[PDB]
Amino acid sequence: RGKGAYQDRDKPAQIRFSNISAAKAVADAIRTSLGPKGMDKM
Amino acid sequence: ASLSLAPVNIFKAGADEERAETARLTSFIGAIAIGDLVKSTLGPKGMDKILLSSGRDASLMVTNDGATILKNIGVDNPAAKVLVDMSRVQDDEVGDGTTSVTVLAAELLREAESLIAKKIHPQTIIAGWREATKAAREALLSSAVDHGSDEVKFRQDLMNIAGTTLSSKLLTHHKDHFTKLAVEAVLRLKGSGNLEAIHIIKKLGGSLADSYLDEGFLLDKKIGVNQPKRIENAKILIANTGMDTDKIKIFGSRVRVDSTAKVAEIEHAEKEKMKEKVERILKHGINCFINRQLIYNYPEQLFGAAGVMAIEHADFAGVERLALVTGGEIASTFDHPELVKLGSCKLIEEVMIGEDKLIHFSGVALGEACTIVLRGATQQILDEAERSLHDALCVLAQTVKDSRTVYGGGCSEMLMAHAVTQLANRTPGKEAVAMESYAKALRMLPTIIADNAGYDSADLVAQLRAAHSEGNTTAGLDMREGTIGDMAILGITESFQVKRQVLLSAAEAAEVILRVDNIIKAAPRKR
Amino acid sequence: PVNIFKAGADEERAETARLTSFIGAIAIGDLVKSTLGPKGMDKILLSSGRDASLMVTNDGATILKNIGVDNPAAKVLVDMSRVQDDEVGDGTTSVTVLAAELLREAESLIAKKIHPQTIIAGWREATKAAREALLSSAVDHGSDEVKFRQDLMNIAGTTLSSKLLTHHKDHFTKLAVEAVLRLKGSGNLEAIHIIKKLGGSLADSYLDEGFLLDKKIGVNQPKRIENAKILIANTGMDTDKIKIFGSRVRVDSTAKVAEIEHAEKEKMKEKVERILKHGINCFINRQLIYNYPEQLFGAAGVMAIEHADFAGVERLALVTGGEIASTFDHPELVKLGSCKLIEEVMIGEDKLIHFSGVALGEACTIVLRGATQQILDEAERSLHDALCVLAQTVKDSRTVYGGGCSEMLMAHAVTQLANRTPGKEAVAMESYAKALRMLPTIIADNAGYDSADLVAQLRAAHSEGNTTAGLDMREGTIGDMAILGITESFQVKRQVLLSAAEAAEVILRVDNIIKAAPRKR
Amino acid sequence: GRPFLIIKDQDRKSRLMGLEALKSHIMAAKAVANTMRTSLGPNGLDKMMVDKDGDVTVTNDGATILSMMDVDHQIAKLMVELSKSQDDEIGDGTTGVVVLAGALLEEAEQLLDRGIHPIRIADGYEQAARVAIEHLDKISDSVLVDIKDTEPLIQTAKTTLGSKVVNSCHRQMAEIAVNAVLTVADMERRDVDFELIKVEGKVGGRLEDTKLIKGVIVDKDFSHPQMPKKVEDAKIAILTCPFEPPKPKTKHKLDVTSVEDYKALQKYEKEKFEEMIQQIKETGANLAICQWGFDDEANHLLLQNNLPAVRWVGGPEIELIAIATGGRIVPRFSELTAEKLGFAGLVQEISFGTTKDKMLVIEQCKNSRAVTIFIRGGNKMIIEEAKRSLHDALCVIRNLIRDNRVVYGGGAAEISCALAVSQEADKCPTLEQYAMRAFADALEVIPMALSENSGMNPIQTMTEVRARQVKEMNPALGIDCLHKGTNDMKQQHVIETLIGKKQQISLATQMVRMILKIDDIRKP
Amino acid sequence: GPLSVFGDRSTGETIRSQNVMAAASIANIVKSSLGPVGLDKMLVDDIGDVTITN
Repeated sequence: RGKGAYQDRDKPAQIRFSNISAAKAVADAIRTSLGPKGMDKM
Repeated sequence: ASLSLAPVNIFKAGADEERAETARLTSFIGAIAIGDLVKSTLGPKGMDKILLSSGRDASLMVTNDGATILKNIGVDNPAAKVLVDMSRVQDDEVGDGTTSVTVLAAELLREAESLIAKKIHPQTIIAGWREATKAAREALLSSAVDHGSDEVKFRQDLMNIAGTTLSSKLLTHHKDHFTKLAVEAVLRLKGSGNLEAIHIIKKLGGSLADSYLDEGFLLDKKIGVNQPKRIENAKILIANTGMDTDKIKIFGSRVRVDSTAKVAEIEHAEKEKMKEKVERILKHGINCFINRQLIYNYPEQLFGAAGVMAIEHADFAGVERLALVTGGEIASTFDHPELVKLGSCKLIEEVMIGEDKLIHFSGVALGEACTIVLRGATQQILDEAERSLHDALCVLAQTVKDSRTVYGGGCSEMLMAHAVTQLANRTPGKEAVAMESYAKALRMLPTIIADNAGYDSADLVAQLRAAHSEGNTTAGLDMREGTIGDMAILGITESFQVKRQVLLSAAEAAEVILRVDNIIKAAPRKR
Repeated sequence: PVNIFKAGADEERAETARLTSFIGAIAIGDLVKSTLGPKGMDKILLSSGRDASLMVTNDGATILKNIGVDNPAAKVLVDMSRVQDDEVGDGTTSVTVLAAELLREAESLIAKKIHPQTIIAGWREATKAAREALLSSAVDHGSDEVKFRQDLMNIAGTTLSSKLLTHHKDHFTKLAVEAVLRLKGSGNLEAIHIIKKLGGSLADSYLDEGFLLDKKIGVNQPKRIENAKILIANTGMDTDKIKIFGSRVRVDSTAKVAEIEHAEKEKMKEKVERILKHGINCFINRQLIYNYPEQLFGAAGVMAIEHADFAGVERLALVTGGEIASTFDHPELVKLGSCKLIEEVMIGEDKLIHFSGVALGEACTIVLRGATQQILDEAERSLHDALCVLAQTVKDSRTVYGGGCSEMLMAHAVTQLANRTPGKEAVAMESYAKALRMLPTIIADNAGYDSADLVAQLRAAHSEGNTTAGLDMREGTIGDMAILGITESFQVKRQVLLSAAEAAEVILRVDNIIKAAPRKR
Repeated sequence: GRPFLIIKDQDRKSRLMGLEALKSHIMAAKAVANTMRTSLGPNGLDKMMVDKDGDVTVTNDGATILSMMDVDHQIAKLMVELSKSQDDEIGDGTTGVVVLAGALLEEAEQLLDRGIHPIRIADGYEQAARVAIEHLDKISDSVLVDIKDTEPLIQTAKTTLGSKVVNSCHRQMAEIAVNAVLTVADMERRDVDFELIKVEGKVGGRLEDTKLIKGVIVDKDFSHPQMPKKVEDAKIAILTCPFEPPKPKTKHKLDVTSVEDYKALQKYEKEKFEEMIQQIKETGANLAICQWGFDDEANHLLLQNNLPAVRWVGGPEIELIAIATGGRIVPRFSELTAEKLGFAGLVQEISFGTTKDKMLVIEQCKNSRAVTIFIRGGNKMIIEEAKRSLHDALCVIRNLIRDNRVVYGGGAAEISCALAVSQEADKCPTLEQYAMRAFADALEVIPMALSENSGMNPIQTMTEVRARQVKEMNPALGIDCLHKGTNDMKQQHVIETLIGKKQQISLATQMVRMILKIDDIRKP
Repeated sequence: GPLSVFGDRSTGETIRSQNVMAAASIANIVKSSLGPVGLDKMLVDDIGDVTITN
């Protein structure tokens, strides 16, 4: 393809991965909240 | 993907890391700090600084060359340590251009950070600089010229290079008084290294003009009473023997007697054993003596009974120098009074040097090792004088080793820039901009030289690019004034080997430091 | 050689001061350079002492609004962005990044020991020439309705590229256009109403054919009215205190007090009948009202609306054809507001009163049924910016070319000037021109294209004289926006360049930063 | 019942158990694997780091990087241990195996959130490693290496130096390494001990100076610096005792009851000295190789005897001199004879010019057994980098002592093994296809990170290369390692070890199977 | 972690077991005040008020 933009910027990758990882964390935390047999939280 | 901090603490106290452009920023900030710390001193009109310690008598030493500067300072970023180490390596190799290689590396990294800010694959830059440096090496060797076919021209080139070195440091202020003198010293080398064979003596006071190289040899010790006070045409034998206690090689021996008369007998026996040893040595019939170890009181009295000159304990370097200059031997066995060669000299006598005493050794057999007398207004002057002259001696020895030289500073640089530019014309694709950035990086050096001089830079660089583009490969910046002139007549000859080595080392260090991707500091070793 | 400052008072009178200013400026520039072009990505302003208040924004105005600094130059640029956003809208990003590039040029120039006044004069002349050239290229329209409408569509569509709402550009840009049509050539900005109602989609939003009100109604008011004769009032109606004071009730029996109460009830009824003499089917009260007036109005049976808003009543007086009254002796000297139907509407989970078939439609009401409060806030910011741009382009009909077209035009003009200029200034101006070249470059960087190739092609095209050449952001090619439809406001770019010029002028002429000793905190 | 102290000091007592412990494991391990990404195999960068005492050391020899870290979590220390194991086994893929492990545990954490016991994942990984190694052994090609042909080995080392800065010269090192291995190898035993090679380096010079010396280097100068400096072909002797008179290793008290005893001892001292001189001069050996130093009398006597010698020479260097010279060890002059002497090719003194070091080399005309490698470069960082790189190269050659020790690498092996794993896994019942497919994905992780490190557009690169190597089957179609097109690896010829990749696969599979099991945790 | 910082969390039958913990606890105290026949328990306030209850 030839040389070009090396994408020397990857901090936005760290922020995006951090946010999405936190999102899976918070979503996983309450995965026991719904269902006709679901459990609840106090 | 790049993420090593969000999940959990994978580090103990004081342990961190930085993956993204932050690491590059840190390294480049350190590198530019190094460069400005050093680029403010490069060039024949380069500048000077002062290194001051933190407490503890505040060690003071003046220096122009940046080697000791990077040694003393506490560099923090790993790239900074890498730079100070490349500086120490270039310093040990030859010297007088360590500053140059440091500045060149820093400036290369400046264009490197710029181009990576233009989002470029580092491997491409590395390959481009490798090919460009190979081509530049070939061109510069093609420009290398051999000499030494005669004496007058070669000697003139030696004074030229000596004075050129003296420009980079402070010695320029009296460089003439140094130059020819220095030449003579390198003449006495006659095909051997170990500058330690060259001796340098400093005493506060006098003047730089008062400094001179001895027309003979010098020694700094003291002599006994029963020894004479003035001698000539001495015959010299060197020794490294134990004559203080006559310690017998067997340990465990002990006297088991009862009457103290036997003790007097055995002590007289020991004294006569020492007397017979002195007879064994004196059987060689030497006129002067040196022993590497201590001359004890009984040996000294026996020598005084003989009444000849004997020199007490000294070092290894002194005895080696004396063996060189007089052609004696360091003897530790004396059953062969005629199977040894005696050192030769013509006059040995003290000279009251101001507030000091030094013995004058004229008419020595071999004029190989030499003693240099230094005097100055401050001891810092003496320290930097010795440093700079050691650098000059290293360069002189290196150019005696190989007589391949090139034209003066920048001009060889600028023609290499011209050749690399011509390749840039031949260079297609993306590597072309990297290697032309390499080229202007090289071209930056004479600009900094002009800035250190105190003259306009852009006009000189553009005009001299025009001059070197027309084939006038001998013109260049004038050393006397901010003008342009041929250094062949001006007399600026540049040692090809030293700066080809400088270019190679700078290229290697730059590519190594550019190959980085990640800085991870470990713990600070909690106290 | 002697200390002269107070504890905490600092003065840097060397290049370290400009160094600090420049690094702060660069820290400003890179933070916002990701919010430009059609490829921008939004940012977060996270708080910890503000009780965890966050706002997401793309136009860097709010970004510079919510961040302070000790380096005074960065605050200077923050105020510059304030000014820029005070003028029209988006371009704060543009002017700030441009200032960053020009100060980087200044860095490179100071790297050659040059007295800055030469730079100052050269940039003065370059700016004069560039403004003259751009004015000579000022393309104008409005002589035709279709041409002017399409120019507005092009400007709006190009502007929505810089923000999020592009996803439904055809459902947004065009809509915004009609809003400024409703201004009827009036210079007012404060007629458009901004409404945020979380829930629903940005495509579920719409522009109603009327007006809406969000205030409680009286105790007994009809729910729907037709052909409403509308009046707007601002008086007491709260047992209508006499406004006279230093007067006291001082009697010896309470029968007189009873008669006074009966008399005040009668006087309030008299005020009500005074109002009713004019004859209306809908009443408006900017403020509250009391139970007895409410009973009187219910006896009348009309619509009384209570506790309205000053700006809103001004807007509605502009809209429905009436004006606010406070005295009612003249059933003959007042113009009455008019509407077709006034009904009830339930939007989100909030209750609104709907004006349908209003006699006029000057003011505007934009309901946003978005999906989050933060997206709603940034949507309202973006529409505010877009309507400001629309109003400005309606004001002055002259337009210009974006995609770097006008930018490389001035770049090449300055190039030729520097070529015909001797001295350092030329290359400085050339570098200045190079500085301008960085602006479209960063745009391509937002796209991540073959940067140098594109820049070379644009410079070649502008040297050839193709004065409509631009960058295709749909694919990464070079084309003509006259085909594509990428047009912007002449006023916008003109003031962007002029403000950037004067900001550079003031910033470069600094020599010593002195931070006073902090008071305390 | 009121809570009561059952466990000693439950106050400072921290317990984790269950799926959350696995979450902590996976997150830490993914962070580490992504930390160690950008040095993959034939092409990459180098990570620089400083340790506690302030030493700069940079390389892609990943084991060193992981070793010199003051890490906190246990799994990372386990990773460091695995890296050290793989380095001491082969010396390449020091980051490849850890990135593979990270990929495997990525797959494990994905499938974990699907609600399956870790035993299933470990079993799937084990079966997939079985299949992968089996096919990797089916695909490797035997290399017929003899004592006169070296070009395949030269290209092997040349490719191995990829991503390792020593690829500057990239040619001479392969030749000198092959020559050293041939000289020192024990062919019948197939054994090469690296204690026979004095891997040395000195700063300065250039990487062009990287040379192999068919002999020994010694770092001690003349006992008599005035003595003549260089000798051609010579005969040496190795004496393990000084020149001092023989005193026993038992405490001895030699009485002296008479003056004539004093005369007898002062005569016997010298008599022993010159007796030793006559003994050593009779045997005719030019050189003496001692260990403990001696007295100046011997120095001056040898000056009058013109017989060179050295002193204080250390143990291992003494042994290496003896090995190279072909002689035997002479404890004392009783064993001294003309037979056991060692013949010298030529011996010379250098000082590296500007330096004040002194260093003697021994180059042998006759057959030698212990060779020496010298390095010239930019700094101690350069010296250590060259040392570790060439040492890993020697490990590679020692592995390569046998045939079929090479398969096409550069990532192509990863595509091939991933394809084989997918093909085998597809024809299986359920509950296993998921784990096996996960292993397959972990397999093509390596080419993805490879293309990333090269800076190539990754996903299209892997797609096109996979299509090319699927439609026509060959072990040589890997992605561009020299980045110049010609992805057919029968042209670039990435020539790297078989057992290296096999051991990396085995280590990663066993290690992930191990880590999958730690489900309940306890810290203070 | 789960992004529930500045606090504490628990789960499993353990906490369900701990749900027994307090409850069964409060049983034992009152375990001598049952129906027809029981024994009274003594309470002393911080002020020291003397109080009895059954």
